[PDB]
Amino acid sequence: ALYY
Amino acid sequence: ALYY
Amino acid sequence: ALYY
Amino acid sequence: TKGLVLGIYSKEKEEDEPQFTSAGENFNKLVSGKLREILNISGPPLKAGKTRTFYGLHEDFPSVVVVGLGKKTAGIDEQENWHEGKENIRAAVAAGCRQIQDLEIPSVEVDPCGDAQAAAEGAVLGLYEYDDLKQKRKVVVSAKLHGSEDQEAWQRGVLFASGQNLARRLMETPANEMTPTKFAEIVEENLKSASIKTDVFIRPKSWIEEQEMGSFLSVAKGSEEPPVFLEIHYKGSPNASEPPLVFVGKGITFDSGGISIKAAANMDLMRADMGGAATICSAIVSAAKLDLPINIVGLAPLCENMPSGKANKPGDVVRARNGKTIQVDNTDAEGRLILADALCYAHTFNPKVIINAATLTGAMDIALGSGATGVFTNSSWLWNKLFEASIETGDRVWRMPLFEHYTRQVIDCQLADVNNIGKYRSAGACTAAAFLKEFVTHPKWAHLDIAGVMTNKDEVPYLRKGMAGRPTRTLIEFLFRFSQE
Amino acid sequence: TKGLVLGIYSKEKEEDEPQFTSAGENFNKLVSGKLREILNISGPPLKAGKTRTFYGLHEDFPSVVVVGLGKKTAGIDEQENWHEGKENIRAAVAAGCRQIQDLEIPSVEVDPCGDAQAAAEGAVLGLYEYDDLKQKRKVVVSAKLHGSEDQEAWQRGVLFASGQNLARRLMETPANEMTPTKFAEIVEENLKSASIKTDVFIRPKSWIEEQEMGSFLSVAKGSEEPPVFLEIHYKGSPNASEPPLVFVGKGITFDSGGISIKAAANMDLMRADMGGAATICSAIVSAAKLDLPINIVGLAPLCENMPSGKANKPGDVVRARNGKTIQVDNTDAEGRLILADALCYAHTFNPKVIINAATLTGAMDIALGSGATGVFTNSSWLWNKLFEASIETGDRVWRMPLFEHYTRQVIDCQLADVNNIGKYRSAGACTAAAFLKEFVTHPKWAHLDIAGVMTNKDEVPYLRKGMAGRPTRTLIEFLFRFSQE
Amino acid sequence: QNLARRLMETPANEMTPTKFAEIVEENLKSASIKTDVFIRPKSWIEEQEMGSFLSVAKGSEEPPVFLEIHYKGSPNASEPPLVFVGKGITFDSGGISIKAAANMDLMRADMGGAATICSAIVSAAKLDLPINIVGLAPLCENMPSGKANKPGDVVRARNGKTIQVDNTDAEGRLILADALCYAHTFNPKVIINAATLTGAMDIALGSGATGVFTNSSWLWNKLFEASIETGDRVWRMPLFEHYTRQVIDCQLADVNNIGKYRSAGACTAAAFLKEFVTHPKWAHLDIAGVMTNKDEVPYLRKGMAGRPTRTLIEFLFRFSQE
Ligand SMILES: *C(=O)[C@@H](O)[C@H](N)CCCCCCC
Ligand SMILES: *C(=O)[C@@H](O)[C@H](N)CCCCCCC
Ligand SMILES: *C(=O)[C@@H](O)[C@H](N)CCCCCCC
Ligand SMILES: [Cl-]
Ligand SMILES: [Cl-]
Ligand SMILES: [Cl-]
Ligand SMILES: [Zn+2]
Ligand SMILES: [Zn+2]
Ligand SMILES: [Zn+2]
Ligand SMILES: [Zn+2]
Ligand SMILES: [Zn+2]
Ligand SMILES: [Zn+2]
Repeated sequence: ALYY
Repeated sequence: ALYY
Repeated sequence: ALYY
Repeated sequence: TKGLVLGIYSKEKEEDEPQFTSAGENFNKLVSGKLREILNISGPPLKAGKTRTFYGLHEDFPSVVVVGLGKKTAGIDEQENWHEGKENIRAAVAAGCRQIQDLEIPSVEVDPCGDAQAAAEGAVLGLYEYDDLKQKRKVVVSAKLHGSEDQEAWQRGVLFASGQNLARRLMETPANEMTPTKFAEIVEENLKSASIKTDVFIRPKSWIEEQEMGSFLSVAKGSEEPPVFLEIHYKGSPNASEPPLVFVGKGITFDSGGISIKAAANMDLMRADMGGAATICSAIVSAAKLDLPINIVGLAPLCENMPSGKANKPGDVVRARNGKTIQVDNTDAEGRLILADALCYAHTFNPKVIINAATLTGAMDIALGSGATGVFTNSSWLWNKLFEASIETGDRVWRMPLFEHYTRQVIDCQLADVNNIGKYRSAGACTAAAFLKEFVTHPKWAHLDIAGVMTNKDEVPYLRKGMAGRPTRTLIEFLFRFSQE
Repeated sequence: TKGLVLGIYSKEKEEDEPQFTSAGENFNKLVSGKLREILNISGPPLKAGKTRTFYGLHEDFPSVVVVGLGKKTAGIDEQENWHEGKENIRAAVAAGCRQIQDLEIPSVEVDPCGDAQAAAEGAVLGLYEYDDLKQKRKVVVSAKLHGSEDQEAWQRGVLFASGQNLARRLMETPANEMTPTKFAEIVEENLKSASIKTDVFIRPKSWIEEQEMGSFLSVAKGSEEPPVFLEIHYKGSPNASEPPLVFVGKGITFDSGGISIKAAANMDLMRADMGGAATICSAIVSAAKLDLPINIVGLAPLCENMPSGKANKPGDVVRARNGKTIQVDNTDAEGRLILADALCYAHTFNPKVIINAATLTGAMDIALGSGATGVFTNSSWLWNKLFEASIETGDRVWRMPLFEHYTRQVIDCQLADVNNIGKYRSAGACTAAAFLKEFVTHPKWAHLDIAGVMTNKDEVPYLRKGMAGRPTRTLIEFLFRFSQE
Repeated sequence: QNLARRLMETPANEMTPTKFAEIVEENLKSASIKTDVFIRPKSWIEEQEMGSFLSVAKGSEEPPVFLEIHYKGSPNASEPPLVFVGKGITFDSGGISIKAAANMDLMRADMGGAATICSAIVSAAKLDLPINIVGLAPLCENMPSGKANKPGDVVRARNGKTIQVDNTDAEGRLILADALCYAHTFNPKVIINAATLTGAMDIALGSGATGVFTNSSWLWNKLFEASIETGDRVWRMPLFEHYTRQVIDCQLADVNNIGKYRSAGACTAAAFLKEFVTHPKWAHLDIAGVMTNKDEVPYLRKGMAGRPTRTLIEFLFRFSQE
């Protein structure tokens, strides 16, 4: 998952 | 459609 | 400080 | 055992105290003045859309929520282009019903507040939530008119709100459930429940190919989900040969952008890229429920827009049903591609009017946000009919320009007759409308870009957060007035 | 004429009905059972943090808000590292007080709910809003203990909450008002009002230069706003020569990033880049208000970080007070520059402990968000004291690592002894902490990166949206326990 | 650890779900005959109603497998096992929520969770540890295509909870939901999962230490003590309802697969996993920050690190002695  |  |  | 929602107006300068509606004053009489007494004790007056809850006033209504209706005589506000009184009622009744629901009360009776249709709209729109997929849900609330005098207007409000809620359901549902096929099946069952004077054709890929809809096919092919072309007929006119009104809706069931792929952020909202199809189909279902004495055809090209090893590639040239070639410079301008073919097909019905709706451009959201649906039309008669309908419903429309200035920026095209994205970033909703106009010869056509009204946060007080199903009620009101003429 | 907030617990399996607090049960007695009767009629039980309002129960309390306190016996929750009962009370009382305020009632009495300090914290934190600059404001609410038995604990809660609200005020105020000079003057007046055993020195640029604070000066110079070095003494020990505890806070009154300029989006929140100074200064004010028998020194370098024709340029090399050279590769890593010089100065006091706080890194917000303040410390004794204090206050802390692994990434430096931004994006809060550690020789030092706890949306139920002033109360509790030992 | 490094470094067109399962199978079987391996196919995954895992795998033409490995080391065959679970995304493109090009090749190591837990079990078998251990690794690719997960889609996990897939690149928590559910069917003594789960973990602690989220301080302390000996450090990160609230706040479904905010990404990812766990001794290890070494660990050359394999082995060894 990336942030964001 | 996006801009742009 | 930012990343990055 | 039930909850009760009652209205109170703001105090006028000449009144000694704020006035209840008829139903509020009668309930106060029934409880020997205890409602007015407790409202007085509770402190400051209730302003428009505000609520206050009183317990134990009557054995049959353990919870009574009084709601502020604002100025009794609020009518058309020329600075807002709507009927303010109706908007006050929808907001206040929605707020009262939410409070009853939070108390876990399954049944509520609602003050007609001098306009039972607006009251019903506030309750039915206000309570709606799409929660089919959640284990934890709010109590299901059954709202009914308080009293037996305003029944037709109350049910008319229920019908209008239910039409919009159908569109909200269709828009909110995740796209892996709401496929082109599923959408078509749900609209079919709703239309058929509404009237037997109805035909529905869920036209498959083979029919789309036979109809030479190359522009629509080029969008659908990237995805493994089968496309359908939904065609719905409502035969309400007493004369079977009376030319129909034709509605067209963009039914992109999920828009990833395709090879011109969208950024990740909030891309989930693109499950509502079939909102054009949802609102026009829902309006037709409601027209059928209303028995309107008019012939109506609904057309909705439905497919996904996905990247893959067979998807539209930037620069590709596709042939629309009318034989015009389109250079697909941006695969995320896919709504105008599918509409080109549906608009062409629309002309084959000899329609009286052609109205299309589409969640078409980000530029429309930048232009007017959720304040109003943008309407591009070659007919000021048609503009004015939609505008007048919108005043009544409160679901506002705002005219946007069809000028050759924008046309010139889409027919300036390296490979083909028209380019599917403008030469410049400016006026994206206007050049999108100009592209559509290249597929229209009809003298009473309106294009509604509803991208800005696709969702609600808190702007419309009587819609909870989520897909908005706007401007379904304005379309219904337009059809109703057209049928009376 | 006043409002009243009363608690009720969740029903235990062996009880026939949910139990009031002592104050709720006594009020119910006073109104001949009408409170229990109306609560029963009103429907479902009140769960933790939920509220319900009853009108006209008693001539002196036209509005009574009952608030759900959760499980009576809720104590330390080992899965949340806090005292759950106290957190339930703060949330419920805040919710009750907000409801009284919405009814425009200027006076409220508050059930101590079996822990008057937590109740006072919920009310005082819960009601706080920074609205000095707005024409339209909520009614000012005066909250007081209901009853006369728990007064010291009630006032202790008021004092703790007021210390945090001071920090919130200092953080929220716009930076064109809250300049280095203004911040220093407001802390001065608050500290002096708290105790006469206090010295305050608002040290000017000339003193900063005399103290060879080249790293701090390099940040301040881009802006035309004069820098100050705030030094505050609270002489609470009975022995004047007892070594002090020293607190240090980053006081960047506005952070634009400087030449390494920040993006526009939400840059206004950088008015709170003096939150480190705000929380440590506020904690010292509260310690003085508490008369704690300890010597404390507070140090806060205050300046703006702005781009201009005299600002820090990437690559510049500056000399810290301790003689170490720093390569300023990123001018938006300015907090560690000003802290280098303040931390050096901190050692001159012969302190028992050195604790610094700073809104230091975006990486800290990515790491733990607003769940807890990140604590980097070379002393597990000191970690455990801060952790234990945090359990009581509910304003949680979470330990983060000081390892030479991160040090190696900041002393790897092309031009100078240490680089002010790491060689890599990874672990930004940890390499920032390692940079600070190069300016510390003391064996009991803790660095608190409070960037993630700078604001509240809704995460802490008893703080309205805005600057949070966290973790002021945990610092106060730490000082209080240290003084008792 | 080198086995895990091999499994992580190998290019994803070679290290497919099937190939990974076959290599772990041969290593485990070489280690001990007291071993069963089931390379469970798509049909079994479907029978097991693992809708969340299936939704990730379907975008790619590469067949998914659910690797289940048993090491029967206890003298009592009925002794409840320790269960390890590893995220086995053999390549993560992000899917429709597609990643940027830069350094995307490192996503061949998005099966590092499966690599480290499987390798630790192989080593436990080589050590003859007198304990029963089960390893579970959902393996698939995450690719964009005309059948991939679409943002907003809602999928049903094995436990019946619905998940709104707002970001298709938060796929590790989707596949772990179903594997964690399955883990409970073994009556385990402990459940430990590992995953290269979030960029936020790398921003939080980098390669200094693996982030450990656990509902058991006993379990934290055992992993921490093991890590002191191995030098392959762990660092505790919080499981608080504060983060849970940000994932169960969900427009369409029971839980949302990405938080409402950017903040604390590793913590909200851990909170999402916790919605699929009822067991009282569970630990989630987010190893995204320790996936690679440049020069930080002096005794690992540049490349995939296979951390924290040795800390897991040391933990199992001490647990077996008690
Ligand atoms: C979320 O995007 C996860 O699915 C990714 N596997 C996280 C990868 C983070 C890598 C950071 C270290 C290079
Ligand atoms: C162009 O990209 C269209 O195909 C999209 N459906 C437009 C979506 C605009 C959404 C704006 C409101 C959130
Ligand atoms: C580095 O840029 C520091 O100088 C900034 N003050 C960090 C601000 C981080 C804010 C994150 C929470 C909104
Ligand atoms: Cl378009
Ligand atoms: Cl910094
Ligand atoms: Cl994830
Ligand atoms: Zn599009
Ligand atoms: Zn679209
Ligand atoms: Zn900065
Ligand atoms: Zn800063
Ligand atoms: Zn991913
Ligand atoms: Zn991944």
